[PDB]
Amino acid sequence: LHKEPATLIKAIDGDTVKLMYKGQPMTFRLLLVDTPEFNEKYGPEASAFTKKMVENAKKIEVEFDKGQRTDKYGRGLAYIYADGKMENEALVRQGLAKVAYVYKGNNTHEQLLRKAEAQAKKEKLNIWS
Ligand SMILES: Cc1cn([C@H]2C[C@H](OP(=O)(O)O)[C@@H](COP(=O)(O)O)O2)c(=O)[nH]c1=O
Ligand SMILES: [Ca+2]
Repeated sequence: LHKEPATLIKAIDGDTVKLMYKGQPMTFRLLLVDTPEFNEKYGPEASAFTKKMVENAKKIEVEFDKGQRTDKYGRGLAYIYADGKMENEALVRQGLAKVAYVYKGNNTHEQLLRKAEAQAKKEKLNIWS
């Protein structure tokens, strides 16, 4: 997989973000995770977390997996890095997301995320509390 540039357009919620990619605005959905919706429990915390992460970053990158790059809503499907740190993994590690939506052929970082989920769960963090 390879990291590609993008710039923040705007934070949306825990697992979506509006970024500029190849010079075009796109809503991105974070691969392999599910944050609560803003209205659900930990929804606000997930949203705040991703927002702080992207807004504080000097360098945002997107990394597409092997399979489909856009979902049925036209959202880009990627791993998103903030100053080299993977937001998808960070959310799971903090118990602010679950590993979810693992579809064959877009699952490169599946095991990395499940390991983070196991740690979050051990620590009874947030959603696991
Ligand atoms: C993460 C991801 C979501 N989706 C679609 C599946 C779900 O369909 P449905 O909308 O029909 O439930 C939806 C969940 O996204 P959200 O968790 O953002 O709602 O997004 C994909 O198709 N591929 C993916 O990789
Ligand atoms: Ca969600």
